[PDB]
Amino acid sequence: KLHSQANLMRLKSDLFNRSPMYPGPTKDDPLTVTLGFTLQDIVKADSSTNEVDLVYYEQQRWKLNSLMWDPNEYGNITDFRTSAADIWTPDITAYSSTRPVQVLSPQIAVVTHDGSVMFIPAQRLSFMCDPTGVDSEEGATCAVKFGSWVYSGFEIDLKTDTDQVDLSSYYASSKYEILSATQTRQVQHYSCCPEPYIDVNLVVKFRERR
Amino acid sequence: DDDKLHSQANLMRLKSDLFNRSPMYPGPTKDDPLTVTLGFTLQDIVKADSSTNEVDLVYYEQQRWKLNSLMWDPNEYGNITDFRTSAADIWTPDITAYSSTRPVQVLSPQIAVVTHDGSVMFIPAQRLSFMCDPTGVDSEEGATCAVKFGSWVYSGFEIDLKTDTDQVDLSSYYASSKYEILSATQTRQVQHYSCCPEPYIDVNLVVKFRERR
Amino acid sequence: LHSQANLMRLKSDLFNRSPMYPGPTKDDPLTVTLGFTLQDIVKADSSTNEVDLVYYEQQRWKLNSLMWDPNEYGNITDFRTSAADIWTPDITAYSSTRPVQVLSPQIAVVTHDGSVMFIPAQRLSFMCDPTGVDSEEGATCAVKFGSWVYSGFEIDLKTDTDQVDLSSYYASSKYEILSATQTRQVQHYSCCPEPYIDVNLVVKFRERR
Amino acid sequence: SQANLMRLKSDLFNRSPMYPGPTKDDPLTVTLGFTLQDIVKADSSTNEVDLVYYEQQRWKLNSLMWDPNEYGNITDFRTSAADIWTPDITAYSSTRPVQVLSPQIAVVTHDGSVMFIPAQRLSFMCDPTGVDSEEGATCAVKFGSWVYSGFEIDLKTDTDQVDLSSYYASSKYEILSATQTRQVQHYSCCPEPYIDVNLVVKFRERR
Amino acid sequence: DDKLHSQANLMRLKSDLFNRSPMYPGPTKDDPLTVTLGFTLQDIVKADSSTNEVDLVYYEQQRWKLNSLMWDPNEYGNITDFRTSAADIWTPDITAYSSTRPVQVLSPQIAVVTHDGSVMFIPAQRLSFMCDPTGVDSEEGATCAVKFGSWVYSGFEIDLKTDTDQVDLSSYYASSKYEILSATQTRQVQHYSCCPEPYIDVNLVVKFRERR
Ligand SMILES: C=CC1=C[C@@H]2[C@@H]3O[C@]4(C[C@H]5CCC[C@@]6(CC[C@@]7(O[C@@H](CC[C@@]7(C)O)C/C(C)=C/CCC7=NC[C@H](C)[C@@H](C)C[C@@]72CC1)O6)O5)C[C@@H](C)[C@@H](O)[C@H]3O4
Ligand SMILES: C=CC1=C[C@@H]2[C@@H]3O[C@]4(C[C@H]5CCC[C@@]6(CC[C@@]7(O[C@@H](CC[C@@]7(C)O)C/C(C)=C/CCC7=NC[C@H](C)[C@@H](C)C[C@@]72CC1)O6)O5)C[C@@H](C)[C@@H](O)[C@H]3O4
Ligand SMILES: C=CC1=C[C@@H]2[C@@H]3O[C@]4(C[C@H]5CCC[C@@]6(CC[C@@]7(O[C@@H](CC[C@@]7(C)O)C/C(C)=C/CCC7=NC[C@H](C)[C@@H](C)C[C@@]72CC1)O6)O5)C[C@@H](C)[C@@H](O)[C@H]3O4
Ligand SMILES: C=CC1=C[C@@H]2[C@@H]3O[C@]4(C[C@H]5CCC[C@@]6(CC[C@@]7(O[C@@H](CC[C@@]7(C)O)C/C(C)=C/CCC7=NC[C@H](C)[C@@H](C)C[C@@]72CC1)O6)O5)C[C@@H](C)[C@@H](O)[C@H]3O4
Ligand SMILES: C=CC1=C[C@@H]2[C@@H]3O[C@]4(C[C@H]5CCC[C@@]6(CC[C@@]7(O[C@@H](CC[C@@]7(C)O)C/C(C)=C/CCC7=NC[C@H](C)[C@@H](C)C[C@@]72CC1)O6)O5)C[C@@H](C)[C@@H](O)[C@H]3O4
Ligand SMILES: [Cl-]
Ligand SMILES: [Cl-]
Ligand SMILES: [Cl-]
Ligand SMILES: [Cl-]
Repeated sequence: KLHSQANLMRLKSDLFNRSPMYPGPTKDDPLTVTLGFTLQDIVKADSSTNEVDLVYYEQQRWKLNSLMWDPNEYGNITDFRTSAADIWTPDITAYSSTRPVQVLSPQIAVVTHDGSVMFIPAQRLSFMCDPTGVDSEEGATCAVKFGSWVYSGFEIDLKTDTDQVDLSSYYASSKYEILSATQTRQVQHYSCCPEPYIDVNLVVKFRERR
Repeated sequence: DDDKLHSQANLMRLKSDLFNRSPMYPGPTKDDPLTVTLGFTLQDIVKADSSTNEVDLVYYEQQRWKLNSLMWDPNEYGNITDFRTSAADIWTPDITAYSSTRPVQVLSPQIAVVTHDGSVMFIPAQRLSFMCDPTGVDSEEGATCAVKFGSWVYSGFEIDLKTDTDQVDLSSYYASSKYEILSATQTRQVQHYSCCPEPYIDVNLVVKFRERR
Repeated sequence: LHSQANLMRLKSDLFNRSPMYPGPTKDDPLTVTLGFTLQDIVKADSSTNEVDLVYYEQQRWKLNSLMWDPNEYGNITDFRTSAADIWTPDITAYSSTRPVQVLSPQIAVVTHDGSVMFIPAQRLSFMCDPTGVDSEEGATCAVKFGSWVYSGFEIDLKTDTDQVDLSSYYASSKYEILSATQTRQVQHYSCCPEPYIDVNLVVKFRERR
Repeated sequence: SQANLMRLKSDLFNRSPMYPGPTKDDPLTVTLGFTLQDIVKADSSTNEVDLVYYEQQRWKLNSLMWDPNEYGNITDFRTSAADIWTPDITAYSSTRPVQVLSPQIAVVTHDGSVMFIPAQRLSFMCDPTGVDSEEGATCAVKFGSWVYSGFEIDLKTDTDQVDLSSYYASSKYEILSATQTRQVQHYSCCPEPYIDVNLVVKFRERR
Repeated sequence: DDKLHSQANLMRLKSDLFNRSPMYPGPTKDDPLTVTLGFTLQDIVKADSSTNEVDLVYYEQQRWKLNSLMWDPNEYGNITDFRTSAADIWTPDITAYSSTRPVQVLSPQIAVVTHDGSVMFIPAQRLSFMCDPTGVDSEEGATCAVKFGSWVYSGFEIDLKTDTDQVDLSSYYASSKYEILSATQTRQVQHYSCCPEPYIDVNLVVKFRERR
């Protein structure tokens, strides 16, 4: 037990203190970031301001060579945990939020020996959404885009594993029931510039539960 | 006066020895799992909002664990058997409500108690908004709501989450609350995910309550 | 320039050259004296049974490690320090419903006898049923204050008086105060022989006419 | 010019010991004035009123003096308010923490004078009864040091007229008058005077 | 091999600019700084006629250039730009002059630095400011204005400019409660009777009404 602890501390020291740390992606060395949503609750829909409040888990995954190790050199440790503040994390942002996002989970990432990092902040988000039709069978439809704030598609290649939002943990007694929820990778161009810009469009269709 | 300076010097030396001169706990591993014992003392149901299905609780969340790296012999430190430390200066478990709707608001100073056997006691008072349908709260049968607590990033092979009792402590519940408590339980649950052989642990806090009359 | 240099030297001597107070122990208990000056009952919410008070919380304690001879420091008898740079007691409301909001600069007064005076102005929401507030008899509410992590053998919590100071109470508040008391209470827990101390603030109030 | 500015700041902040605050032997004059921008809200259910104002604070320190000839003719600079001593001037009857609206930056001039002007939103205790009438409502709030007497911080004003020249013309509330009056008080315990500036605002619903 | 090399060069560059060099201490009269400012208005969220406050969501584009942030890409593996936390560089103290609550930041506080020493910083923000929404429920709509400028620097220290006087409405939320009739951003030069120096602000004027 002392041995496994000593190995973990040595590993973390080797990656965080003895090695220079990831400065972020470049055009020459682009980073793939995979993004997916698990929608937990539509808490509130405000038709006086056209803001809707969601609670979701935002799953982020990327992989770095600088975070790789051989478990045989570190007492068979295959993974560890680190504060999200102590590693580089992608600047993925909602583009149409109306209040700062509120974080609901401890800011801790999972690092595996292949260099892959898994970071899953639970969040409450207020975003721009007209809930007209929410009190009808057809329901309301709203959308919000997520993407890097400062990196193009040539620097952060943003991807999804599926276009289906995970609804398996959606709160069964929410005020709003979900008719559908999709997450679609979109490529966008700006007329100034040849590089592509990537976002993931979260489209949610919902109505008042009855 | 002389003894008093001595006891102070010993406390400072102890804290220095544990926090500055020793490497500090990096968290649990599969080879070295940590038992964390969890219990709730429910103080008040402040608010039940049927327009959003959120309920607000005030409770004390008792957390206890034990580390070898925090052990000392009181005889080597002027018979000091315990001390206090800021929660920011030690490792603490990442226990989280799984269905909160707003960041938890902390109501107490973030200070932990460390004893010479290496056991740590940390008891944040908290206000929590969580997902809850209060339908039936204005009836005799009352409303029932539930919220799970557990580690965000550690399985049952890394943090073994336990309770001392399945009864929520109601002995400090606010007697003039808007809501009276019919029952409150805290149940350790073990769960498996089909991807993975390891067990995942949570503590399910189930509260049954109604408007006071 | 002489008086400034002496103040800086004094603060350097107490804060930088000396090891600082690690907190009280069973062998070296600390007396903390507590008193309230109630300024306003801002709000009483009968839909949630929360009441909001604005008060000044007077805290006083004394440390040997903060003593000095004024003759060795140009006749300086007192100074000011940020509350973050000294130890302060962890006195807490036991039945608050929101984090306390601080209204005053977090500065303490240190006198040459080693006594420290710290008086945060605060807004507090706490658990309170305001039923009867719209009547002659009024509503009664209570909230306890005490250390979060220290027993009576470590922090001996005291009051100078059991009367809450109402001499600054806001004369055009929505609520008038019928009475306000602050009572030291001693409590035992069945696990443990040590006493636990709190100060119970009891306020009786009604809607003004 | 940039090298000289950096050298000056280094000389004042890093190479010199910094101002520990005023003493009885070395009292500090702090001059205070208000520019009232808006009465945002008047809440008669809680008797709280919300103001937006600029709070002008000025003082002078020998330890912040320099000769511009020794620093490439630099006569002034800017510094974060966190990197210098600032006075603990406080509203005595606020009901919520003050919200700061401007960057916390002070202006330091070569004579050692410091100018610090935080824009603030303040909720304070105020009965707005009469606000819906011609006579209007009257409210008051005192400002002063929290921990220094008049023998340590000598609090002054330049004028007793609140500056209303930037008052928001389409506010919900119009200002009938606004004054800022230095008051001296004695407490029976103590011989030292205690100073505050009483901000009295008379206002009514527009128009 | 190249990938390790490009990473090493980025780290060396950042170390050279942030650790081995002193920070820009801010502008002076002898060395004034041009700051270019522009707005992209995303939403009028709320108009409160009981307090005369309006809430906007916008992106505030800020650009300036510093010699101390220049480098030759040939000396750093052809790196032409990088990203940095806004806390690690000097940023201009541009402020709304008639806000009623602290601005709420909606984007990560990261700036873009290019090898010519130019810095681009674009905080997304929610702002409450003083605004009478009377006429918002009519065809002519309501008109409100808010000035932006340096809090502590004159026109001889920060020369505040715009690239256009048209607010960018191309991302305005199509299902907002309020539709925008017009939105302009006008550089103004102000003289104060105390002082010969000019004071510069950018006046954001928005005309809007309830969507029908
Ligand atoms: C819903 C609309 C949005 C609009 C913004 C968008 O961004 C800008 C300028 C941007 C467009 C794309 C090309 C360019 C040119 C250089 C560069 O500068 C930005 C970062 C990346 C970089 C260095 O390549 C600089 C930067 C920090 C951008 C932050 C804002 C955005 N970031 C993500 C992504 C990069 C944009 C596409 C979309 C955008 C957020 C959503 O990108 O500039 C500015 C704002 C005001 C809007 O009008 C648009 O136009
Ligand atoms: C109410 C539903 C909840 C669902 C989440 C749950 O967690 C995930 C993936 C997770 C399931 C269990 C197996 C696995 C595989 C590796 C690992 O990764 C997470 C940390 C622990 C580790 C290393 O063993 C990585 C991590 C940071 C998990 C955060 C989320 C959760 N954490 C606590 C606990 C670990 C889960 C059971 C429950 C869960 C919070 C409540 O766990 O992955 C993701 C989210 C989106 C949900 O769909 C589920 O599925
Ligand atoms: C209105 C009811 C309240 C109940 C709490 C109370 O505290 C606990 C356990 C506590 C009772 C007294 C004996 C003991 C044993 C060791 C010790 O542990 C606490 C700190 C002091 C120490 C080391 O002596 C550990 C600690 C950090 C206590 C924080 C909580 C409280 N602190 C102040 C004071 C110390 C208690 C009396 C009262 C209490 C806040 C008010 O105290 O344990 C836990 C909570 C959940 C409640 O059920 C009770 O019981
Ligand atoms: C509207 C009523 C207010 C009442 C307070 C006032 O302050 C106290 C005690 C105070 C009265 C004046 C004399 C004395 C004696 C020593 C000293 O202690 C304070 C700081 C200055 C010092 C060292 O000279 C210690 C300190 C930190 C005081 C903070 C509170 C105030 N500060 C500013 C100014 C100093 C006071 C006049 C007014 C007061 C804020 C407004 O001042 O003590 C306590 C509180 C509870 C009230 O009842 C009164 O009485
Ligand atoms: C909508 C009205 C506003 C009014 C303010 C304005 O500023 C003051 C004094 C100011 C006017 C211009 C000349 C002068 C003289 C020296 C100097 O002092 C300020 C910083 C710049 C400096 C050193 O040149 C000192 C400082 C920190 C100013 C902060 C306030 C403002 N700053 C930006 C800009 C500098 C002003 C024009 C406008 C102003 C914010 C908007 O500027 O003083 C004070 C306040 C109370 C108002 O009455 C006016 O008058
Ligand atoms: Cl990293
Ligand atoms: Cl630890
Ligand atoms: Cl101390
Ligand atoms: Cl810089």
